[PDB]
This record gives sequence, structure tokens and C-alpha cells, in this order.
Amino acid sequence: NNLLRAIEAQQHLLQLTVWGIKQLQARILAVERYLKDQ
Amino acid sequence: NNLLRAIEAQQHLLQLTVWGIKQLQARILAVERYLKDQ
Amino acid sequence: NNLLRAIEAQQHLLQLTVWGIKQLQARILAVERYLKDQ
Amino acid sequence: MTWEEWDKKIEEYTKKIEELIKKS
Amino acid sequence: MTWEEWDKKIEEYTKKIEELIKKS
Amino acid sequence: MTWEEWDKKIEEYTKKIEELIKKS
Repeated sequence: NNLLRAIEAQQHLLQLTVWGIKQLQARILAVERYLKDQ
Repeated sequence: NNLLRAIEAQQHLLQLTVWGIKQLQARILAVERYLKDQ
Repeated sequence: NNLLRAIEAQQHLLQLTVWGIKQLQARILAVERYLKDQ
Repeated sequence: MTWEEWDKKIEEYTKKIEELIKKS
Repeated sequence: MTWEEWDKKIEEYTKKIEELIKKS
Repeated sequence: MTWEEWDKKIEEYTKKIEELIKKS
């Protein structure tokens, strides 16, 4: 019960890390491309 | 019980990914700024 | 039971974020080095 | 693995987890 | 969402989880 | 913490979790 609530909050945590990781990958990709284009 | 111990260890895992993600965001930000300044 | 299955799927999720984070760190490192070398 | 395969595996397991959370 | 809102959501849910771990 | 210490902590806790999953 509280155990299920933990797991749900962990799932919210995870989805936040997924969000950050996709932000970072797009941003690093845009930098690599910029350097390549230069 | 072992179930709770799993969730705790998963929580430690998560906090480690949060640490890495903040390191990476500061570092990518410093690179973007460097390129902008150049 | 379903609870254990949740935790296992969360563990798979985590291992995927670890994979992404290591990809991003190597890539950001390669860019920092490139800029330093330039 | 690619970032396209990653994106998909993420979604697959996010869906599974969400159904395991309702079942429980 | 911004990185400031992200930082805060992270902390909010880290706190919740830690209280759910003690309660259990 | 370094990325070498990070890599190791990750593996340590991945191992623990996998044994807690079998025990359960």
C-alpha cells in the first residue's frame, strides 16, 4: 500500500530522468552538429 | 521486506542517475556558452 | 506479485537510463576534448 | 542500441509499469 | 518544463519516496 | 564523486537489486 505509493513516486522520478536525458541528448547532438558544420 | 529493500536500493540507483544528469547538464551548458562566447 | 513485476520493469527502466547517461557523458567528454585540442 | 530503439524500449516498459501499478 | 522546475519536482518526489519508505 | 566511483556504485546497487528480486 505505502509500498505501492513508493513505487508510483519512483515511477514519477524515473519519468523525470527520462525527460532530462532526452533534453541532454538533443542538446549534445546540436553541439556536435554545430562543430561539424563549422 | 526484501521487497522494501529492493525499492530502497532502486532509490539509491535513481539518486545516482539524478547526480549524473545534473553533472551532464552543467557541462553541456558550459560548452554551449563557450561556443556562444567564441 | 504484480508488485514484484513492477519493480522488475522499473529496474529495466533504470538500466536504460544508466545506458543513456554513459552515452551522454562519453559524448560530452569527446566534445570538451575536441574544443581543448582546437 | 540506438536512440530510436532506446526511445521505444523506454515506452514499452513505461506502459508495462503503468499496467502493473493499476493491477496492484 | 525548465531545469529549475525539474530540480524541484525531483526533490519533491525524493522526499515523498523517503517518507513512504519509513512508513512501510 | 568521480565517474569511476559512480560506475562502481551503479554496479554495486544493480547487483544488490538483482538479488533482492530473486529472494522475493
